[PDB]
Amino acid sequence: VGLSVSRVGSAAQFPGMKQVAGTLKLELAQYREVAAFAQFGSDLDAATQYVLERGARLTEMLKQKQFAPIPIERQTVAVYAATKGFLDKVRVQDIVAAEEAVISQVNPAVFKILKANGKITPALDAHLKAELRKVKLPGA
Amino acid sequence: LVPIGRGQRELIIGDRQTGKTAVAIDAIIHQKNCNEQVPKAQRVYCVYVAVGQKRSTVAQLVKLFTQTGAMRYTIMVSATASDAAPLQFLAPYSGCAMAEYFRDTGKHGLIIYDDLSKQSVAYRQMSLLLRRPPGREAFPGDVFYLHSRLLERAAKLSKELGGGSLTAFPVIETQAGDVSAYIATNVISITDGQIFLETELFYKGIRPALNVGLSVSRVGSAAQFPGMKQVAGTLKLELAQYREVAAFAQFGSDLDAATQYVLERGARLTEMLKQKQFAPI
Amino acid sequence: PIERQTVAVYAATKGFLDKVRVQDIVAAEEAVISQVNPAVFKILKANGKITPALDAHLKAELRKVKLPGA
Amino acid sequence: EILVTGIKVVDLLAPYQRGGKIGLFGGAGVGKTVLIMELINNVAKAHGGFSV
Amino acid sequence: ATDLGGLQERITTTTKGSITSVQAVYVPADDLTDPAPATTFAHLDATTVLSRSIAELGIYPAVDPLDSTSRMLNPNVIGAEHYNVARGVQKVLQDYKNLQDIIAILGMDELSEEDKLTVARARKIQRFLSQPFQVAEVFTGTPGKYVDLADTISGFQGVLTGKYDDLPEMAFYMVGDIKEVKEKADKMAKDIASRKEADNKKVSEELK
Amino acid sequence: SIAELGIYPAVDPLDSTSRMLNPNVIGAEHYNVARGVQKVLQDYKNLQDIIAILGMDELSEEDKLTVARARKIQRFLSQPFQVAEVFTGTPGKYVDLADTISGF
Amino acid sequence: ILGMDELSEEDKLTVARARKIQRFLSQPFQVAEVFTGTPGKYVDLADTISGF
Amino acid sequence: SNQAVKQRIRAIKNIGKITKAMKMVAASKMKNAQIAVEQSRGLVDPFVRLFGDFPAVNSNKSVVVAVTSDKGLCGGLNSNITKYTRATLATTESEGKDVVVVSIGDKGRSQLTRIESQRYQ
Amino acid sequence: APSGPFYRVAGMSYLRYSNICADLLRNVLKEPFKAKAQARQAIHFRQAPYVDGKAGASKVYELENGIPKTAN
Amino acid sequence: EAAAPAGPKEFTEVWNKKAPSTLIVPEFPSNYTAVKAVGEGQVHGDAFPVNFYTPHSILSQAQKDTVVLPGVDGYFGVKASHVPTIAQLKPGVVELHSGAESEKFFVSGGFAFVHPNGVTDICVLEAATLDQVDPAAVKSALAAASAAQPTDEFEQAANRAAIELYSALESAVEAKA
Ligand SMILES: Nc1ncnc2c1ncn2[C@@H]1O[C@H](COP(=O)(O)OP(=O)(O)OP(=O)(O)O)[C@@H](O)[C@H]1O
Ligand SMILES: Nc1ncnc2c1ncn2[C@@H]1O[C@H](COP(=O)(O)OP(=O)(O)O)[C@@H](O)[C@H]1O
Ligand SMILES: [Mg+2]
Ligand SMILES: [Mg+2]
Repeated sequence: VGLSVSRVGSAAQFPGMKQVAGTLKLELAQYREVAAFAQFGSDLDAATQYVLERGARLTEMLKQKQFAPIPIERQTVAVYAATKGFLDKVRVQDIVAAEEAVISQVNPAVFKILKANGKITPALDAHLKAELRKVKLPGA
Repeated sequence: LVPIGRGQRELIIGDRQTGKTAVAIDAIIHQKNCNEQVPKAQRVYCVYVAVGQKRSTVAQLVKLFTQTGAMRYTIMVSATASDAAPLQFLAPYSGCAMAEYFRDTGKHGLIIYDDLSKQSVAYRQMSLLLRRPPGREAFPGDVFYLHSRLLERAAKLSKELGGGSLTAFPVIETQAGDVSAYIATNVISITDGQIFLETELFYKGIRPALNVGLSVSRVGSAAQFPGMKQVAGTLKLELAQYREVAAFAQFGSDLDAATQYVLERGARLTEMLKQKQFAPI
Repeated sequence: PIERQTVAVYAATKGFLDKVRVQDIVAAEEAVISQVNPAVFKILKANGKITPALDAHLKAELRKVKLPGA
Repeated sequence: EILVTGIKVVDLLAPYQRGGKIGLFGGAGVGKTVLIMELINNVAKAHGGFSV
Repeated sequence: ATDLGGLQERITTTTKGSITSVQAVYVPADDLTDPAPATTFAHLDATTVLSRSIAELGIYPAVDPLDSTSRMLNPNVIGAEHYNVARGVQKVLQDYKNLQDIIAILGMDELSEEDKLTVARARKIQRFLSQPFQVAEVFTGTPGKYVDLADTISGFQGVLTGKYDDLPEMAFYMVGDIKEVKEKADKMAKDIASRKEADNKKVSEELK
Repeated sequence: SIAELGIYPAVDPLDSTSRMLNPNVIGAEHYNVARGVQKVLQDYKNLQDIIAILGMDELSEEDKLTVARARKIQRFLSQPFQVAEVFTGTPGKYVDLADTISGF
Repeated sequence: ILGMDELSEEDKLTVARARKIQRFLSQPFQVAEVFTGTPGKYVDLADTISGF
Repeated sequence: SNQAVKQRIRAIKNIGKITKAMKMVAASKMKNAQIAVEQSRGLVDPFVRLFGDFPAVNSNKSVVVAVTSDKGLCGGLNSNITKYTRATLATTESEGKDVVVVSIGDKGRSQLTRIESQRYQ
Repeated sequence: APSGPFYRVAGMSYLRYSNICADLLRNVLKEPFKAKAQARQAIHFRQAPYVDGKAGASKVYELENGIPKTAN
Repeated sequence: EAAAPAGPKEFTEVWNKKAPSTLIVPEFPSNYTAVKAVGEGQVHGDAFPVNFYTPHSILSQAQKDTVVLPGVDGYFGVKASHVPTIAQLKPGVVELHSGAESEKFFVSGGFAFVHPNGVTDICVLEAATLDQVDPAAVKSALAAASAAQPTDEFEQAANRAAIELYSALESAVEAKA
């Protein structure tokens, strides 16, 4: 992420992903600072360890399997499920299954109106927090 | 550690003044001590090929090989630095052809090409003046075939052909330990083993300055003295552990007594393998 | 000029500029060169050398120098 | 046979041979002319023969 | 290699006469793997490699003791105890060379006591290999020192055993032999002890 | 680097690649053991920045366990050869594929 | 690593003046006033020397 | 060779990032251990005004304690007091008294048996 | 044999006695404060007798509930 | 009787005779004390300095008019120029007074020194203030401590120490306001 650029991409993407990818660009950047810092997990500040925990929640959210490309409205909500709360309770080992839980459990008519409008309207933003709360995350 | 069989090609590679000639001279002197205790079919006739050295250095060796008595078994082929570049290019092959007399008639030979690096320098000179186009480090294209057609003449022959052998000890000098250089990588590719001598080990008192990690013998313990082979495995393993315990040995305050058990078990062995020169055992 | 240099280096190695702070020595040896009598510059330029009659006399003329700050 | 030079690092760690070839390596102001003047001063005045 | 070799092979001792040659060899851009220095190495009996990193420490002559080789450094040629002092000095200097990176980033205070004994001994023999030359008196002021061969063997034999662990390092710097590190240490200790009240000027009130 | 540890065959586990490592081809039970071993060995390479200068006391048993899992994995990738019987005195071992999945 | 109130009382205005300079180096541009609304200002050299 | 410096670069680039992490964990440990030193400093001084402070007494038996660190990357702390430990075990010893030497911390035992081997207990 | 208070005649020092009285006080605080003072009750160190100069025995300790109330 | 005058500055001149001079003379805990015991002063009429100290915390270093300390003979009270006393304290309640208000810490047991210069030094281990004791677990341990009957003297010395801490703790939580 630190070396990959797209010099047109400053407002040349999906407006729904642009809500949340600007924050994920910041959370992965502060995690990139302290990743090789806090290789150990012994002696950690209460502020730098939260960046070290959120950044490892976002790394596992971004990886995906080969020959299965995702629609943009279905990867918007999986970044929205990780940029927001909703995933700060699965460790690192469940977030591959935890986003698959979100794609399975969330009512798929938010995908029809995220993709049609193109952005996360505040009406959908209300239903998106509510739909991402009745999911059964495999952290168990 | 790096046992050598009759018929193999063992490269002595190192930097300047690290014991390369001394290892090879000890190999020649020792054959004089073993030729008097074996029958005529077991004797090794050495050939020393001195390419690109001084006549002061070669006259020092002939004085040494006469004081020891190794001259009755040794040929010395000497194309020194004042000689023409075609004479230094041909002297490894001239020496091998003399040493191939013993391989072909059922006896055993030991050819030592001292400064095979200096032969390729003479071959590059001879080839840039013949206007053959240069390659990497201005060497010709066939500087691999220069050395592979020389070194592959060291063979252990079959019993249909007399059963004789020729053992080659090519000596390659590196620059600041850089074995990624063009002629060093060519001869490492050709030879079976490599006796890598190292200049920081030389100044730690470890003489012969053998880098036990990088030194290899392709033939291996297939042609080792038994008895030595029984004791070398625990010598090979304990020095393998003594090397990884190093880069932790700067803290003698921090005793562990399991890692410090081998930190001085291997150091008994490192001090055991030291040896004064011109006295083979 | 070389005589106004060797007086300034005489003023700093012989302790005459000690306890002057490190942030006004550019002002302090400007004061040394300007307040010391010009004749020790002309004697030193001509003799080429700090004679024993002069380093006695130049030590005197460096004691009477208004260094800044004191 | 040894050539005593009067230089501590030379006579100890790499002594010169009386009748041998000596080289002094170094580049661009390390002192291989000051060292060669000292060998002229120390060795050659107590040598007996001719210098070139 | 043949232009150089055809020249260098004439500079020899024969049975009718002798030529003791000393030749300076410039290294281009301080590179020893350059082909004109690297070819000259084979033609020489004694090699004295001068380093820039040693000279910037103020050690003069700037001889790299772990690059300078001779064929006379042989226990059958120079003797047994000369050879052992020489190999003993090179072992202390090589061991300190191996410690340079960890001293650089961790510091002196993290080595073993066995290590920081040899760091202090190799820092002593590094300065003691330096020497004032008689031809450098014109720009240094320090008088030159012709050190005898016996004075440098037994001088360097004392540092390896530990007879002078208590002396400071700078007493070894730019002196002749082991007697002069004891005089320079006494002088060094005295100069931080010699101190006078009201300095005895008598400079004012000098009559005529 | 693997051969200086004495591990033979000196196959680099994090540099050897096959097109057969698709889970569509060898199945997901083999694929996750292979990806898990590469994950646990890349982690140990990331931890040798600390535990090769300090000494495995600053890890609070969190990734102390992944070192001693990966250090056993590095030796378990080593295997005696039938043709290296003539070099080294240990017999050759042929391992079945179902047995090397389960053992790893 | 230590904190805001950790450092000196003399080093708190050295934070306060410098943070006040970092904003004062900012400037609205006359070309950017079409898509940022606020007009741009050409500052003369005599103002920015005396203003800083 | 030209990769030998490329691998040396990335190694030292991580040391300067590891020891920047070890510095900030030591600065966060030092700030919350400083709040316990002053609360422990109080109870010390009613005893040294009730019992005085008599370091150079003619004892016949002593227990000297040099309390050091455990880890040894602290930089001239644990050897500084063993310089002072021998400076007192040569100051008290003028009468032929008994001494038992005790060290707290792993860096104390590893440097007291270097100077004092037999009275270490 | 020894004469003193009830702890001293029972083979218990003052530091063992007065910490027991501090150990038994911390247990009967409020759980906002008992969990705070649970931190200062844990004892974690090790000791080993050193008889010859570097050889020892090592008496590793361990206790989170406070001072060992039993006779050691 | 006073044949060896030791001390902090007297350690200095002997240590400047048997140690290397590059080390400065080491510190002593007396150098970090601003208040001694014998020197005249620090009474101020009514208000004398009292220093409440625990190992983990400092509870008070102000001046008070009186302190009421729970000695092993019973609760005594220290006025300003009280007699110098080294008083072992029971499990009890230390009451530091200055006027209308009073702060009452229940301590676990530990000494209190009134010095010849009026300085009082309470030195306890655990100082539980009376607002934070759990009055339901005082009896749950006292029942088992009255019934545990060991024959080894060590646990009984811990059992006699157990009940007397608890019994003074119920007795100091009942009748207060
Ligand atoms: N085992 C040993 N013990 C002691 N000295 C040794 C040993 N081996 C070599 N030497 C010394 O090392 C010096 C270097 O000569 P060496 O035998 O290294 O030739 P080399 O590497 O071919 O040198 P060159 O750089 O001239 O090619 C010689 O003085 C030799 O006496
Ligand atoms: N033995 C020495 N003592 C002091 N200074 C030296 C010594 N050797 C060299 N130098 C310094 O190094 C400089 C260059 O030395 P020089 O002999 O000119 O080296 P080169 O011939 O290699 O350029 C000299 O001017 C001198 O200042
Ligand atoms: Mg050679
Ligand atoms: Mg020159």
